[PDB]
Amino acid sequence: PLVVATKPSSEQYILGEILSLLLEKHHIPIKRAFGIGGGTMNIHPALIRGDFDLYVEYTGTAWVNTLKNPLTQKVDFETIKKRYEKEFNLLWVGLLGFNNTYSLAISKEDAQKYAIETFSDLAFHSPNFDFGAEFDFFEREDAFKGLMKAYRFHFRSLHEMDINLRYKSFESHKINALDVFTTDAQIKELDLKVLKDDKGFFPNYQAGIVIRKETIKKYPEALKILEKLDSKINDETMQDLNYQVEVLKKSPKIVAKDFLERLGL
Ligand SMILES: C[N+](C)(C)[C@@H](Cc1c[nH]c(=S)[nH]1)C(=O)O
Repeated sequence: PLVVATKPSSEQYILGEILSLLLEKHHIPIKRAFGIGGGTMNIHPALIRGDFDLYVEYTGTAWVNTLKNPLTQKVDFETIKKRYEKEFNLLWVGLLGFNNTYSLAISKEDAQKYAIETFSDLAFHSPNFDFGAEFDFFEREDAFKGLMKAYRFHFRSLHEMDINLRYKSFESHKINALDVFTTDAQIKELDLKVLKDDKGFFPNYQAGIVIRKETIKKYPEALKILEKLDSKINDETMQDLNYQVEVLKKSPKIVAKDFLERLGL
């Protein structure tokens, strides 16, 4: 059977269940390998070697982490696809239609207190903030290392935690500034102030299905099926599905089932 992997986020579970249910509807055998610790850093090699068959990746993450390209070049999907096929024998099916990129968030009270609107504002007052993020945020060149080269933050403290504990650390006041994702249900849930990336540091993170070319060779129907999801999930749809899971307490499975029904797939 085809093994569908995801990163350990609610959004990735929704996408994984959408892929798994869609393939199961076409009688393709599926095994779920959800919430792989470390995300891409462990998904990418397992995909290359064949432990996994497909997952949903973001363009800018492949651009920096796997393709070894500099952030001085604009992320280019056609380049990503060509190099993935030539060097990795991997196929980007397409783009789902939405872009979940990095941002920075603080409490709205702190934003008003310190006149913080932009990333540079946060850096300017950073000695008054305890910043927290997931482990990989301090390792990827497109995350904290680049933010430090571009903005030179001097946070009072740094806290590394499991990716699913960040907002909880913010709620407990262990940290009072953190990295967020633009489609996170918790941005609205906690009424956070998301800062403006005034130097345009973070690239494009459009979500798309990455699948082994061997799997498409064995199952052309899987490619034909998965292309029906192309451009069917814009930013608002991803944000609402995540809201349905994290706020309305629906399971990722039920959210994916309802979405596929809505699409008529
Ligand atoms: C989707 N995203 C915002 C572009 C990040 C999120 C993420 C990074 N690492 C893990 S784990 N999750 C990514 O996958 O690079």
